[PDB]
Amino acid sequence: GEIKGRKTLATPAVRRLAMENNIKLSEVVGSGKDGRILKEDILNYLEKQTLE
Repeated sequence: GEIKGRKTLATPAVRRLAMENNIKLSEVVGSGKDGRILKEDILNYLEKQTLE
């Protein structure tokens, strides 16, 4: 399940944010279409544990 693509669609404040919690931006839940990756996606991602 390797991913090869460093792309993201969101404000410059949302990007660094994910960094504060040691989390990328492409791995976060979203569509990366036109700002799809919003706070609702980040807050929901940082909380959602994707490891098991």
